[PDB]
Amino acid sequence: WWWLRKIW
Repeated sequence: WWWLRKIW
């Protein structure tokens, strides 16, 4: 994804 790594 993108929000996953950003949130993580």
